[PDB]
Amino acid sequence: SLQPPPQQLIVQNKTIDLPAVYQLNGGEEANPHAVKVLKELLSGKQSSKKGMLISIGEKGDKSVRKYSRQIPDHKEGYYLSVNEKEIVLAGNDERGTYYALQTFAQLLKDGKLPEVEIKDYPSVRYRGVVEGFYGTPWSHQARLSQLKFYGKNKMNTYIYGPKDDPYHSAPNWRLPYPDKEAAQLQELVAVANENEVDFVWAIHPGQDIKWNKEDRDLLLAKFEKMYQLGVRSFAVFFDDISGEGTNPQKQAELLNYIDEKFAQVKPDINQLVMCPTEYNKSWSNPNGNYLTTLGDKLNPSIQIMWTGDRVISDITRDGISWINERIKRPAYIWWNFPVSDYVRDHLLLGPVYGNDTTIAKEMSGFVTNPMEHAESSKIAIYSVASYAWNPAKYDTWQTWKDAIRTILPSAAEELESFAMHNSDLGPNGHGYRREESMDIQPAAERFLKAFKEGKNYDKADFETLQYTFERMKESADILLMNTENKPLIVEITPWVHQFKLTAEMGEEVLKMVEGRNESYFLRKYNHVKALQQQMFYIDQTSNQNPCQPGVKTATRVIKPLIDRTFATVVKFFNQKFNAHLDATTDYMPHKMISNVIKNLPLQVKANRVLISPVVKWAAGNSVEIELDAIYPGENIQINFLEISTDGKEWKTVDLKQKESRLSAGLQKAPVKFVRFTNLRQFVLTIEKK
Ligand SMILES: *CCC(=O)Nc1nc(OCC)c2ccccc2n1
Ligand SMILES: [Ca+2]
Repeated sequence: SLQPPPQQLIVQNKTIDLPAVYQLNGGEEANPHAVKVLKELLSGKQSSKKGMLISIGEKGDKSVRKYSRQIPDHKEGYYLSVNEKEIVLAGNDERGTYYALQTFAQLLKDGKLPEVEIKDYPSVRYRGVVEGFYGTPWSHQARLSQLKFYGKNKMNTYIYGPKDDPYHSAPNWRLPYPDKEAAQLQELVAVANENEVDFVWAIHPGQDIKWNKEDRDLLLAKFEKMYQLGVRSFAVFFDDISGEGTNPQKQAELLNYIDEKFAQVKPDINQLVMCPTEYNKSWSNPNGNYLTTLGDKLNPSIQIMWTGDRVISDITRDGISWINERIKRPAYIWWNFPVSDYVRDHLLLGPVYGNDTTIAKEMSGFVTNPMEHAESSKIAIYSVASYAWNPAKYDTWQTWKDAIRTILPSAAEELESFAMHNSDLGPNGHGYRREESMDIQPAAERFLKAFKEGKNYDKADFETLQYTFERMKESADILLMNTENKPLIVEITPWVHQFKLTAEMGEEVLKMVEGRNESYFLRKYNHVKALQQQMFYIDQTSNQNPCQPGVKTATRVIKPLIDRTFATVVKFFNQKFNAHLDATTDYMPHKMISNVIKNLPLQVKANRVLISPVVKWAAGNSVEIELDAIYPGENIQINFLEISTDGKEWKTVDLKQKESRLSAGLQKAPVKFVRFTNLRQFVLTIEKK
């Protein structure tokens, strides 16, 4: 599967050997980055004045003069030909030549090539990745790896804008990078250039920019320092800010000044891009002219970015028509997937889909905002590269599989098994979801209805569930030990552990359903309870980020199936044997009781213990939380109060107020019980770890 698939391809059912003796024409006149690829591929073979002719060059070079009519007249276009007589690798321009060699490399298998003729070019002018997320920015080693990946997949754009880089954003955007970081950035630029990628350095100054001479000049001096490090494309982002920096006329004037005084004065600046403050339809003022002001005032060579109809959105024909009318140019898409920076407890390893495949002419560019997990994001990146190059031939499912096979050839089926059940976001404030576990969902839902009611489930369905859990454990164990992509495995490991425990829990729960005798059932029950505790421990000790800590996996179908089946089989057991087994599905070491609320589960997040968010609260009614030990208390925050260490001797804590927010410091007071007498928020913070 050539990826991206070329615009035009004609294959014969005929094969030639990569020639043992070859005559190279154009080695000194073609793109040296393409020539390097070709020479690596011909490493074994003999350069002669006789032997099979291989011609490499750009249109205008002597080497490819015979083939000038076959070369597409498109930016980054190429013509590739292999037949028994000769090989031709001819770009319309130097990057096109490089791209011809990336296609050529995929054609070559077991020292053999198909007889083929290809004419190829990208449908979208700028294709790539915006490292534009909140969280731990990609490591330098991760970035190196990404740039090589981009060249292989014909992505020509890498926009550097990690929100947590203080020399990119708040507070130190005005300052030059310190020496260590500057040398790293210089190396990234060099490697980008070697992989035919434009390194676009972005700046995000808007939260405290002053519309005065001093800050204008400081921005330009920072761009100049980045130009000294080799940067030749630049962006200015005004997303996710408030205040004076949101002014569109001033934004447009700044970008125009950058254009006039910098981008028009250097010999070799390529992209100049801005991200607006109103960067999706839902954030656009209905009766405001923010977007029309940018559209009319911004110099027409300057690109304008757009995330779609919402912050997290798929791009439609109606949506892109809507923006294009107002900005007076084709939008440069900023696609917010697989970015997980608002659902940091989930990996998003599913296919890329949802974007209209007929709107290439309506977009200037398409870049993906990835996860902070760089290797894991390659699944989606590979897919976006395929989409943006040839959207008319974009096959979501086959591209997903191809990506996985590319990224982890040694354990591709195991990675697919894992990714199939790690693709949904769970519930979130952006409303954005993806499909997950679709294949087993029918068997899961049939089984669970039959089970709940008074019905024999289908043996096949039970077996499909067993098969799934068995395969999950195989995939987890194989992935954990895989050393072909060690950085990938480091990223996903906490989720792999959680996924394996999920599968184990599933297996034990099905053994509870198979219901042979009382003492066996209880053994399975006790084992499930232990596995629940293990899953709680992973959740509290892994991926303890400040936003959405912990580790969730197989959340759409699998975990709900297991949890519902467990609750049901425990209910039946209690009914049948007059027992009182606990039917709770998530382990929770702390306890809460209430007359009101009563069945809202407690959560533990970092050093917070909280009740899960109209409630009718009678007089003298109370909520009581018992912790599992005595801890020093930090504070209590409540949004519509006593503490103790033994439950008997109490002490009152007076809440302060500002709007609906109630709060009180506890000054390290020992706390085991918290009681309120007479909910968007109920959170105790303790001293932990
Ligand atoms: C958990 C991290 C988080 O919420 N990050 C975040 N930060 C900012 O502000 C940058 C200082 C932000 C602004 C607007 C929208 C979302 C945001 N998320
Ligand atoms: Ca040339």
